[PDB]
Amino acid sequence: GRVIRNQRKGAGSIFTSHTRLRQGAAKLRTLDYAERHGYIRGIVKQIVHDSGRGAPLAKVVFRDPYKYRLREEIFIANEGVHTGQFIYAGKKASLNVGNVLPLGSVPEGTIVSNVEEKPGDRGALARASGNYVIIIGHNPDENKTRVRLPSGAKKVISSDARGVIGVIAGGGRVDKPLLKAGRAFHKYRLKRNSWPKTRGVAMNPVDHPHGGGNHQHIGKASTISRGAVSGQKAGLIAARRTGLLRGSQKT
Amino acid sequence: AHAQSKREGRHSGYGKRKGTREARLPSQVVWIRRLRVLRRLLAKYRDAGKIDKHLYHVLYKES
Amino acid sequence: AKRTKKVGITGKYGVRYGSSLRRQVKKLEIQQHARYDCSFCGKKTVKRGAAGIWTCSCCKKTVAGGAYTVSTAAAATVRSTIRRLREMVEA
Amino acid sequence: AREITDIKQFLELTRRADVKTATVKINKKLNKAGKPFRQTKFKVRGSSSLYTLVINDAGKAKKLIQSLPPTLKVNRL
Amino acid sequence: AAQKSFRIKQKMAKAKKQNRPLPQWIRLRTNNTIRYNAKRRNWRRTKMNI
Amino acid sequence: AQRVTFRRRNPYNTRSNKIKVVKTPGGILRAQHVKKLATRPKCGDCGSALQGISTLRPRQYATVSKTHKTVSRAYGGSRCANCVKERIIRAFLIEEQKIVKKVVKEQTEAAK
RNA sequence: GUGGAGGCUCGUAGCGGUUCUGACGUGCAAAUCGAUCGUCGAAUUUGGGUAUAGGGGCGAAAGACUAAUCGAACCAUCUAGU
RNA sequence: GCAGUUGGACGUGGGUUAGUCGAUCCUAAGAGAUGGGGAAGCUCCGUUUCAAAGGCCUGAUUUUAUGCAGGCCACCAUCGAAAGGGAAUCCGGUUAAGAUUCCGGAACCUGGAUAUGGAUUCUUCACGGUAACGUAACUGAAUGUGGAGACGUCGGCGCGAGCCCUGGGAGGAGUUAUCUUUUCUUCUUAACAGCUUAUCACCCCGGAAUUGGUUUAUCCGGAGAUGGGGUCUUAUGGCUGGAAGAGGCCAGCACCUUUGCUGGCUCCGGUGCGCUUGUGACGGCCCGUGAAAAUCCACAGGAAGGAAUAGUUUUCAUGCCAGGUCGUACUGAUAACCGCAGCAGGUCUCCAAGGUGAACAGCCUCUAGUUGAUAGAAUAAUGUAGAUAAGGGAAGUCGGCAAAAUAGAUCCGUAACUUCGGGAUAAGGAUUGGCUCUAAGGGUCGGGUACGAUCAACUUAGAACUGGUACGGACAAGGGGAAUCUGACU
Ligand SMILES: [Mg+2]
Ligand SMILES: [Mg+2]
Ligand SMILES: [Mg+2]
Ligand SMILES: [Mg+2]
Ligand SMILES: [Mg+2]
Ligand SMILES: [Mg+2]
Ligand SMILES: [Mg+2]
Ligand SMILES: [Mg+2]
Ligand SMILES: [Mg+2]
Ligand SMILES: [Mg+2]
Ligand SMILES: [Mg+2]
Ligand SMILES: [Mg+2]
Ligand SMILES: [Mg+2]
Ligand SMILES: [Mg+2]
Ligand SMILES: [Mg+2]
Ligand SMILES: [Mg+2]
Ligand SMILES: [Mg+2]
Ligand SMILES: [Mg+2]
Ligand SMILES: [Mg+2]
Ligand SMILES: [Mg+2]
Ligand SMILES: [Mg+2]
Ligand SMILES: [Mg+2]
Ligand SMILES: [Mg+2]
Ligand SMILES: [Mg+2]
Ligand SMILES: [Mg+2]
Ligand SMILES: [Mg+2]
Ligand SMILES: [Mg+2]
Ligand SMILES: [Mg+2]
Ligand SMILES: [Mg+2]
Ligand SMILES: [Mg+2]
Ligand SMILES: [Mg+2]
Ligand SMILES: [Mg+2]
Ligand SMILES: [Mg+2]
Ligand SMILES: [Mg+2]
Ligand SMILES: [Mg+2]
Ligand SMILES: [Mg+2]
Ligand SMILES: [Mg+2]
Ligand SMILES: [Mg+2]
Ligand SMILES: [Mg+2]
Ligand SMILES: [Mg+2]
Ligand SMILES: [Mg+2]
Ligand SMILES: [Mg+2]
Ligand SMILES: [Mg+2]
Ligand SMILES: [Mg+2]
Ligand SMILES: [Mg+2]
Ligand SMILES: [Mg+2]
Ligand SMILES: [Mg+2]
Ligand SMILES: [Zn+2]
Ligand SMILES: [Zn+2]
Repeated sequence: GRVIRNQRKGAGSIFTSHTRLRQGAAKLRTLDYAERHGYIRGIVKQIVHDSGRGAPLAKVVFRDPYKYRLREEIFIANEGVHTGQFIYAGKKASLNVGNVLPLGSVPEGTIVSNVEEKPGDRGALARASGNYVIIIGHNPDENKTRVRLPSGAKKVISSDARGVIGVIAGGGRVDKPLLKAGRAFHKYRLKRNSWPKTRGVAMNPVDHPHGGGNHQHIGKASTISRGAVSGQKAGLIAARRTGLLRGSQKT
Repeated sequence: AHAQSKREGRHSGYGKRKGTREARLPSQVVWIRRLRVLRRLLAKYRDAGKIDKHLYHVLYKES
Repeated sequence: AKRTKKVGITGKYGVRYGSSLRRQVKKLEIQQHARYDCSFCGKKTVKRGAAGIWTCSCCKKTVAGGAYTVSTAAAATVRSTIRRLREMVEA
Repeated sequence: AREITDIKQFLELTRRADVKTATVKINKKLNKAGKPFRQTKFKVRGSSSLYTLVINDAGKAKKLIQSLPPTLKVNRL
Repeated sequence: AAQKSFRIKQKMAKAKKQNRPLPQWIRLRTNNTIRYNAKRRNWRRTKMNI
Repeated sequence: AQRVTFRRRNPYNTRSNKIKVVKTPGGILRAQHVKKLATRPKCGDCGSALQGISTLRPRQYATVSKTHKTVSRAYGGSRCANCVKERIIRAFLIEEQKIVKKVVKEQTEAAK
């Protein structure tokens, strides 16, 4: 047969991301000395829109403690953050929206975002519009913090890991219908080439496993094992259940 | 000669019109001329003192 | 005068896309095209630049907010939660 | 390319040691419907710019011509 | 093209100098078998493809 | 009703290929290319066009005098007058309050 | 009344290619001509540059397109293949 | 694909002139070395990486050339756009064929040398202004910051330029049985420089409800409105220089001839939902918020260097030198490109007159360009393309295929159904010419501390009269309705 569309995205020719109008990677500041012994102050200069991204970015300016210089940093803006706001980042910083405290030094129930899952990765969990991580508890010995992620998963991560206090801005974005193929087209014009989507069952069997037939039908089960190979995985991979979700997830 | 007769008002009836009234002269253009007239008059009068600012205001927003 | 009974700003879509979809869109379009009160200058001049960016014409301040409203209920709740926890560890 | 309105500056400028050529253009102009008069233009050629002096009085123009240097190459027209 | 490279101009000059018939004293030489110029090119009949 | 041609070899209506029709002493209409128009310099703080400064293309600022590119105030050709006022006031008042924060702590430490 | 929204609409340029199953059908043309038609401010049209190469690509999916070549291109060789 | 004295044919020659136009340079998507690592290997990855990855200012010495004396700095190749970015040029004239390239004249930029004048200093590195800010200038290294470069689309409004239209006058030509103070045409002014000129924006005074100012579009004001007075950007425009000496239109007098020579005029205005284009300030749209780098400037800082019988300054003025290499002719298409060809095909873009008219629609015309395609003689059938037909009116045909009918604008009037937005130009009806009038709709000036004069618009409505009842008179230009199946729509 022929190599199928999902196999063909890994080569990354026309499927790469369109990163022209992106302002940079939204990373936390490097964890150098001040953010693990005291705090460092920076200032929000502007909240800008990032192409390919619903959440706005904040350009925060800090000072270099070792050279006369004005290193700038690109944060994902949390809801309530404004221009001319002083951001405080570090161990001994105050529990206020926009600060970059560690997770050990916040109480339980605290709402944070852009959380390092490992100290020094400079930005992970809860980065998208409206998303946040909840702190649940602490293990001060075995210095660890349990957190609820937006998926519902519970995760144990280092107390030295950092997070921005508050909620990522842009919430409520998926509540509005697009109404238009064109609105979806402009959404995906700046992300990557993954739209429009042709149904495999509307194809020929050379092009897709679900292709073929004198009626449009999948034929075999659309539930594919995890131990299937590239070219077979087209459907519902490793589906524990299937169908309309009737009740609580029981997680 | 045709333009001189157009001036006198000829060759302008319903049978010599092929475009809409708005295509020939837009309602927005007529409105703009009219407001400009009224506002220019009101401002002339307020400056001359024939009218006070309190009457000018209600007449401005009425116009 | 009143030009539409109930579609309002969604009259630009005419008869297309469905009434249920147009109601949802109306509810949020009114919000995102509205003017909001500035917490800093006290004026009714806050408007949306893009999704999540709310700028005031006077005072030129820019706040990160919701996509179609300045403040989400969740963010107000977080503001109050964090205020309560901050006043809890010092007190 | 530059007009001058001071005659002492013009005389100093005629003696600048890069100035080799000058021109005297006579024009017929009108001040109004009553009297047409005779305008004179003294154009001195420097290296970077042409300097032009406009004299509307023929009496002053006549004295200014006499007051020119002899080493200067003058073209009447 | 009017805005052209020196290389293309050079090859064009060589072609202009080649676009000649035979000299006719070459036909009078002892043991001569050249009658005409077989490598003759015209801009209408065959393109150079350079 | 004379008609004009592009006077250079770019045939496309690009920003760099804007033409103005001009009548010449020979009586004919000719297209003359116009350079792109100059943007005014802006304050680093508020972003507003700061007055007094000449409006030129970047390389043309090297041909003009210092007076055409600055005003006679601190941060002259870089920041607005009111922004300079604001930062003067801010500096003075924040340093005074630093002194005050210092003596409050110097009081508390002598007390305890 | 103002205002001037819209993957709205009539309709040019343009993009496409419905019907005449018209002309032509050893043609003007290895796909054109004419009239009639769809659409015509956007999921529009389009130049140049760049990337993707043959069991591979690319595909709003027709097994379509990939230089008049596609249900696996073209060139040479194995090969005077059987 | 007839012809041919002609030719994009044949033969022989001539022809492409740049510091300012491009390339060259920058980066874009991306390509691609080095280091390293894979791979039997051809070679692959990767592009700042797990590298000991460099060169920049000032001098000190005066065997002397340039090391050591110092300090600084850390991007880490390179390629990638003749439409993106970008230092700098215009007029007139000239050739058989070249021109923003040649001639003449008038400018500008960069790079480098440099002297004089000017400015400044014995309060050493200037003064004025309440301020916005101003000026001919009026030190300023490392380092740092900021700006410009550098940016969507649509809508309307404002301003400008060119064009269109048009009055008077100075000239030329045309018509002139009759009429026509008439019809056509010339009356132009570059780059650059100087003075002046602006919406927005900002400053000072002052202190606003009886709320005011104000846009076509409704926003602004005790975070200081209206107002009075000022500062600024110089897009743009005006005046002057350039520059009338040029170019244009004319008259007169000269000649085998190179052929001219001599005189004049080249002026003063107006108008606008006009066309095109640029620009400004606004508004709308987005789960779309609409490049980057080279390059240039400013600021912060204050290293270092500096005057009085004499110094310092070269972002002020003037003056001197130089500006390389390549391209540059021509076609750009019913004959110069691709389609086997001088093929009705295809192939990116700029400029764009008058009339009709909503209209770069169709129709006619001016400028400019063509008048090319084998022709002549006849007018049978059958054709292709165009059309017309009495009475009937889809009986034709699988099927109203094809064609006809309708068609613009103004007024009237508009159903079912409906997601209340639509349906809808629903359906269905009336009118429309020419002429002579009427009415209404405007701008600028005027008034001690109600109006008059003047100037100019095409828009609408109406009445008489008129005609072989014709008048969207050519062109242009929807057929409609009642229902079903099916796909929501674009
Ligand atoms: Mg796609
Ligand atoms: Mg299929
Ligand atoms: Mg299969
Ligand atoms: Mg199947
Ligand atoms: Mg099928
Ligand atoms: Mg009438
Ligand atoms: Mg109109
Ligand atoms: Mg209207
Ligand atoms: Mg100034
Ligand atoms: Mg200045
Ligand atoms: Mg069309
Ligand atoms: Mg066709
Ligand atoms: Mg057929
Ligand atoms: Mg036949
Ligand atoms: Mg494109
Ligand atoms: Mg099939
Ligand atoms: Mg093919
Ligand atoms: Mg055999
Ligand atoms: Mg022949
Ligand atoms: Mg012959
Ligand atoms: Mg490589
Ligand atoms: Mg390069
Ligand atoms: Mg280029
Ligand atoms: Mg650009
Ligand atoms: Mg260019
Ligand atoms: Mg030529
Ligand atoms: Mg010359
Ligand atoms: Mg001075
Ligand atoms: Mg910038
Ligand atoms: Mg806009
Ligand atoms: Mg002039
Ligand atoms: Mg110029
Ligand atoms: Mg004011
Ligand atoms: Mg100018
Ligand atoms: Mg245009
Ligand atoms: Mg040339
Ligand atoms: Mg040429
Ligand atoms: Mg040519
Ligand atoms: Mg062409
Ligand atoms: Mg052509
Ligand atoms: Mg050919
Ligand atoms: Mg070929
Ligand atoms: Mg008209
Ligand atoms: Mg046009
Ligand atoms: Mg027309
Ligand atoms: Mg023929
Ligand atoms: Mg029958
Ligand atoms: Zn505010
Ligand atoms: Zn400012």
